[PDB]
Amino acid sequence: AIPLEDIDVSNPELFRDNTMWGYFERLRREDPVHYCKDSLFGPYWSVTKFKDIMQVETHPEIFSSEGNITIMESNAAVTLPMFIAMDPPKHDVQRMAVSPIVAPENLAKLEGLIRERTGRALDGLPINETFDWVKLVSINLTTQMLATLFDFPWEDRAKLTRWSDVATALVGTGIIDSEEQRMEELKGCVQYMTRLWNERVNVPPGNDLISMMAHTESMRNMTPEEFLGNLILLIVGGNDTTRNSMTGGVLALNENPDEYRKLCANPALIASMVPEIVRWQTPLAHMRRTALQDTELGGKSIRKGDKVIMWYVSGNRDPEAIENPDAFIIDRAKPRHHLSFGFGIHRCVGNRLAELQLRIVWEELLKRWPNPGQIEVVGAPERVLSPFVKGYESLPVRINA
Ligand code: HEM
Ligand SMILES: CCCCCCCCO
Repeated sequence: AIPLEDIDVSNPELFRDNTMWGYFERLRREDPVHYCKDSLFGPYWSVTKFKDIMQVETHPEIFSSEGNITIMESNAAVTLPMFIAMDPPKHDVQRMAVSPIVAPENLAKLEGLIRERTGRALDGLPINETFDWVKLVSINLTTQMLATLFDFPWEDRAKLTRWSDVATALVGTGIIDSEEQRMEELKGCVQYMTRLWNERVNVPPGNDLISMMAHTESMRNMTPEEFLGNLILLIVGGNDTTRNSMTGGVLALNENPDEYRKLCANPALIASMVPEIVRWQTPLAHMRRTALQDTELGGKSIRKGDKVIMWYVSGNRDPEAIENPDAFIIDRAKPRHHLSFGFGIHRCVGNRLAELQLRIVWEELLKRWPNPGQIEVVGAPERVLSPFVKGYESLPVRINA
C-alpha cells in the first residue's frame, strides 16, 4: 500500500503487532537492499535476503561492527565498548577469553545442573490453571543459567533479568522512562560486578566469566564503561535470546498442531525441532554494520559512514535459502541452515549452550506431559516493542493433565 521509498521496517510497533513480516516480504521481492531516509533511528540500509546478509557478515573489513551493532542511536548502553561491537584484532582476543565458559567440556558438566533445575521448575507449575509461561519457565530457567555463567549470588538472580531488560528497552515501554534512568540502573550493574571482580582478580581464576575476564591481560585495565559494555553483552546474550526461544517454541507448537502431533509421536525430533524454534523465533531480529568505505551490495551504492542493517528476521524467511520458509517444520533435513546465531567471526559463541537449555526443557516437558495439546496457549502473547529484541513479555499457558 505505502510507496516503496517510504517503507520503514524498523518501526517498533510493527514488531509488537506482529505485522513487520509483510513489509520484509515486499522488500525481498521488489528492493532487497533498500535505503530508508526517515525512521525513529535516522537513515539506514535494509539487507533482507539470506545471500546478501551472508555477504555483509563475511566482509567485516568493509562492514565494521566498531561503534554499535544495533539500529538504535539514542540508547547510551549499545554505544558502550563491547567485543560484539569491535573489529579484529581486539574482537578476536576478547571472544577467545569468553569462549571457554560455553566450550563442550563445560557443557557436559552443565547438562546435569540444567536438567535438575528444569525438572524442579516444571514440577512447580500449576495444572489445569492459567499461568504466565514467561515468568514461571522462560525468565526462571534462563536467569538460573546466567547466574551460574557469572557465579552470581543466587539470592540476587532477578537483578540479571532487570539489567538485561534495561539494556535493550525503548524509553517509555514499561522498563525505563529516560536514558538517565537507563544509565542509573546500569551503574548499579557495574558496581555489583566490580565487587565480584575485586574478589576474583588476584586469586586463581574460577570457571565463571568475571574470573576469565579479570585474568585476560588485554581486559585487565578496562574502564567501567568497557567492563559494563561486555557485561550487558554477556547478560543480554546469556538470558534474553534463550528466554524468547523457550517461550517461542510453545507458541509455534500451538499455532501448528500437526507438528505438536509429530513431536509427541517421536520425541527424538527435539534434535531437529530446537534449531527450527530458533529460526522461527529469530530472537534478535537484526544486527547493524557501518560502511568504512564506499561499496556495492546487491547493485546499490552504500556510502562511507552509512548504517547497514542485516534483518535476520527477513533472511530466515527467504525462500531462495530455505524451502517453505513460512512453515514451522520440526523435521527439516538441514534445520541449522538459518541466521539466528549470525555467521562469520561474530557467530554466537553461546549457541551450543542455548540449544542445550532448549533440548532439556522439551525433553523434561514431554516426560511429564507427552500427549499433543497438553501444553496449551489460552491467551494472546504480549510482544516486546523493539526492532532488535523479538520476544514476549507474557504468554498465558494452561497444562491440561
Ligand atoms: C537463542 C539464543 C541466541 C541467539 C539467537 C543469539 C544470537 C546471537 C547473534 C545474532 C549474535 C551476533 C552474530 C553476528 O553478528 O554475526 C550473537 C553473538 C553473541 N552471542 Fe549469542 N545468541 C544466543 C544465545 C547466546 C548465549 C546463551 C550466549 C551466552 C553467553 C551468547 C553470547 C553471545 C556473545 C558473547 C556474542 C558476541 C560474539 C562476538 O562478537 O564474537 N549468545 N548471538
Ligand atoms: C546492547 C546489549 C547487547 C546487544 C547484543 C546482544 C547479542 C547477544 O546474542
